[PDB]
Amino acid sequence: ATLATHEDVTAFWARTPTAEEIVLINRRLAQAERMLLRAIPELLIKASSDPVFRAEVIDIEAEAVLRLVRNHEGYLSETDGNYTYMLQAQDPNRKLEILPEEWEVLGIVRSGLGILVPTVVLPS
Amino acid sequence: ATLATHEDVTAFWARTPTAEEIVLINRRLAQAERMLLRAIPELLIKASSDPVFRAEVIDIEAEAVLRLVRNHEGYLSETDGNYTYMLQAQDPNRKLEILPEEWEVLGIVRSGLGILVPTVVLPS
Amino acid sequence: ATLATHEDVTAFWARTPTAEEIVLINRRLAQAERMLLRAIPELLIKASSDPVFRAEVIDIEAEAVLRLVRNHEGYLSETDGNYTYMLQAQDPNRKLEILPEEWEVLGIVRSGLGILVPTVVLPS
Amino acid sequence: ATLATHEDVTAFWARTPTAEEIVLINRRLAQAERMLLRAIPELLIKASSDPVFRAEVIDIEAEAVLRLVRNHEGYLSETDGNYTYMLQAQDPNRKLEILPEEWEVLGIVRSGLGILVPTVVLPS
Amino acid sequence: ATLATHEDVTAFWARTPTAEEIVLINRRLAQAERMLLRAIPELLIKASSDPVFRAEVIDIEAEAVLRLVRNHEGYLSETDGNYTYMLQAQDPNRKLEILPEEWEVLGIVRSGLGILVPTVVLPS
Amino acid sequence: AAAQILMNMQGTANLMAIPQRLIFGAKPEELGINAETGQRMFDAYMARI
Amino acid sequence: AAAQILMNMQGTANLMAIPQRLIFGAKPEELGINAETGQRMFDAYMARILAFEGGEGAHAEQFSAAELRNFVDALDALDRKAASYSGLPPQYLSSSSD
Amino acid sequence: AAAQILMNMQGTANLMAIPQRLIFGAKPEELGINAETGQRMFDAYMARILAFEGGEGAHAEQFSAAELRNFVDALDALDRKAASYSGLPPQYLSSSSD
Repeated sequence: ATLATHEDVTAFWARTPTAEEIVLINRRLAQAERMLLRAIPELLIKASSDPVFRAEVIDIEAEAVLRLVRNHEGYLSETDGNYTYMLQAQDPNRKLEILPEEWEVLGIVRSGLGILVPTVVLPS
Repeated sequence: ATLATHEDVTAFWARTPTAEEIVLINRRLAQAERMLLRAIPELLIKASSDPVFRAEVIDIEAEAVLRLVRNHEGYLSETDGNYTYMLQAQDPNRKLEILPEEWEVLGIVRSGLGILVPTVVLPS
Repeated sequence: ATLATHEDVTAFWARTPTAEEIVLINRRLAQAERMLLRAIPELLIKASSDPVFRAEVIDIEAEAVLRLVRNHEGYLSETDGNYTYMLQAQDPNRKLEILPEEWEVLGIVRSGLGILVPTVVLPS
Repeated sequence: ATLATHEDVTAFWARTPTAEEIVLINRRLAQAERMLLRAIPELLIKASSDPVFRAEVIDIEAEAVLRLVRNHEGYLSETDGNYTYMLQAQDPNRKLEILPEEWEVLGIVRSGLGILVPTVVLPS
Repeated sequence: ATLATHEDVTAFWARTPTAEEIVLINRRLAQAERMLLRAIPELLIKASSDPVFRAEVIDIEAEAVLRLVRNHEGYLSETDGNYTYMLQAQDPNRKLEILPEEWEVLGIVRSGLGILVPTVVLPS
Repeated sequence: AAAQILMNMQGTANLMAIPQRLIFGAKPEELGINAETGQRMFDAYMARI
Repeated sequence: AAAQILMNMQGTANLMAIPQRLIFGAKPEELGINAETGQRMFDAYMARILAFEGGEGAHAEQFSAAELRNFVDALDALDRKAASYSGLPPQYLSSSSD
Repeated sequence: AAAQILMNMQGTANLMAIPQRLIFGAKPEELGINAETGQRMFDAYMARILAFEGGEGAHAEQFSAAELRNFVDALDALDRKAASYSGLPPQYLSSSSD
């Protein structure tokens, strides 16, 4: 099983999920863990013995799913004529991704200044 | 337990949270503490020694959580029988952040000027 | 207790607050108190020695909190079929702050002209 | 007590204030007097000695409170049974301030051309 | 007393004031008096000697007040179930001031071209 | 004729043989101009920014 | 007349023979100005590049130098008058190219 | 007078004969600036091209070099006075002249 759990995603997503949303969350968590491992091969080793690093990766997995399962039906507004709502204009997101600042929390930030080096083979 | 508590967040809010929102607030308060602790390794030592510094940590944590949990459901409007409300507009408001104005209060400051320095290996 | 008190914020608001909402005012005053004190370390000596200076601090704390608690619920309108209101397009109003027009009343100012000084270590 | 009175603001407003609006006006008139006294330290003894000058100060204090209390509730519209009204749009988040053309009546003129003077210390 | 009276202001307004609007008009005329005296201290000598200059001053005072009192409640519309009105939009910032052409009528006029003169103290 | 040209040239060498520097949009109180004198002193050694 | 040109040229060399360098739209506290003194030292060695966060229409610009030759072109005119009125050889006022 | 021009010219050759190099709209953490020292070292051999993540208005700028020649043509003018007032052969002062 993944380091974070559907109980972790439900700790942030105050609405308790239905069984369809539980199977969704279990696969999105597996995708988030698999994405972190491909960037940091040591992830499960660090998380075996560092108890604050466990809290980094678990809350970042739970956030990376939360921003994708929040309002996943895509509704703006709904009614039965006796009750109704409408939402703020949320971004219609379609992929799981981990922020530049979340990679800095995991300790693998990358710089935005790099160099192109001209080269020519020396003669003989 | 974490340094601030859901009574602090509730006191800067203006309504009692449900037992569901209490889990969200408890989960977010721990995330806000871990962000400050990363930037200031002495945080709990300073908050034990200095009661003015403690008051800043407690209220910066409570602010950082409050701006996420207020209207976390994302409504713009609802109606119920003949009752109706509408709110001010909001951003996607996605994730926990500590402001530059709050880092200055915690006593850590970053310059807006930095210098790129040319270098070449000296011959030998 | 703080230098200003919830009766000052009440008097400038011209509304009687809720018991749930005096608690908010007390914690916002407890921020504004030390937010001034951390900029003017002698503030409590001035505010007990000089009663005209004390009145500036009384006003500036109560105004700084009143800016924040004015429509803290974030409604733009409400109704049930017999009564309705709609408010002006007020600010998103997301922090406690002291204005530059209030800092100059407390007798501190920041010059908008400053200088960068080039320097190089002299040989020896 | 203060040079101007809530009767002065009431006379310029052309409405009877409530008991809360009276205490707001009494607090803000003292703030306006203190704001003028800060810039004209002779104010209270230039007045009474000069009666036409006192007559300026009374209506400047009253208008400086009045533009801050005309619609302090922040409404744009209300409905009540079958009655309804709407106001002209006007600026949110108004502040107690004295305009340049009122400082000119007190006799303070701000000059819009000033100079930066380069200096270097002369050697010895 | 003022040169113009509330009989002049109602004659240009073409509506009869309430006793509260009479108190309001008597104070706006008291401003227009000292607005003109500060520019032209001869005003009372001219307006008692010359009936055409008197008639001009009377109407400059009456118009300067009417530019404020026209709609001082600040309505855009009102309705009940059976009668309704709405008004052409106008600015909320109505402020007691005399127009450039109203100063030309009273015989004082600005220059839109003026010069800055460089000066240096001559040696001795 | 030549005496007038020598006076106008000399007068120009006093008032105007140099640029006059200006700044538009900066507030006098934002620059920190002293209200009594209309001047702000600043140190003017070579390479200050 | 020539003494006034030499005075003004020398004061110009002390005050304006170099350009004056300005930055607009950067906060003094963003650049890290020491508020007690209004200044900030920075390392001014050769070829280092300064980098700023500023984006509020933020830009560098400069006032020009004064061209000191604008006064020298009046000095040699007065030297031709000093030669003309005195009747000395043009050599004695260093005024001829021959 | 000539000593003041030599002082200011020598000073200008040490601080300002170089065009100062600037970047605007650039975040220090994106450039990789070390927070403890305020700097980043970069390998500056010859034709290497720097590539930046562009901020919303990010661009490079320069302040001008000072023209040292703007003092040198006042040094030449003061040697021309020193020859005139002394009455030496012009070649003792304005050595390159004739």
